[PDB]
Amino acid sequence: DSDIVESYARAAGPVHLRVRDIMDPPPGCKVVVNAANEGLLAGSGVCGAIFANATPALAADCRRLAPCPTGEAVATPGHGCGYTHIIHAVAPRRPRDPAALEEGEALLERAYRSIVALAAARRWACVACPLLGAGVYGWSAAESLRAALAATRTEPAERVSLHICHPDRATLTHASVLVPLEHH
Ligand SMILES: Nc1ncnc2c1ncn2[C@@H]1O[C@H](COP(=O)(O)OP(=O)(O)OC[C@H]2O[C@@H](O)[C@H](O)[C@@H]2O)[C@@H](O)[C@H]1O
Repeated sequence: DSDIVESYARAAGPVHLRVRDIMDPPPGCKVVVNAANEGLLAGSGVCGAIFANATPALAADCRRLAPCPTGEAVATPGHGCGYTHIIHAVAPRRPRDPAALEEGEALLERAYRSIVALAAARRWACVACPLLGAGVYGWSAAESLRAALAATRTEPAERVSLHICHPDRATLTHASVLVPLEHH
């Protein structure tokens, strides 16, 4: 646990900020989150890395399940990507000029809430998760972390610990300063 920048206490469960590749499972995380699109298609970034390491049956399962509405999440088997299951969660694209912005912050928080409720229903205690929406969907790491730390305030039926993984130390340490700074 030397990769942990900070650990936050939240109703859902502890949220750990971890310097590591999403494809390098944290100890005890058998379930990973895909930062997915509504069509559940392979993309770049985290989605690319998960599909890159999986069988064709994953695309087949997604064909059966698509679309996953923005703000929602849906599970599939992992198909050899290194995890037993994948939670495909769909972040909104960041609205470029409000008021859609405040609407989109709620939808980003909802995506994280949807991950937690899903994991709780499957009795998955730990989940490895990227910073939803912080890649091509335009959010910053701090915006995505702030959303995760808000979403986890909603108490779930069973505790779920989010291990948030990003391979760049500076991105996470920076985000860990900006989150409290907003409230300062
Ligand atoms: N291997 C990786 N491991 C951990 N974090 C990663 C990795 N690759 C990217 N990240 C980071 O995770 C966050 C999410 O970035 P994206 O992967 O681009 O996901 P998102 O912004 O939500 O956009 C989703 C869209 O992009 C496609 O990958 C996906 O199919 C969908 O269309 C960003 O912080 C990104 O830098």
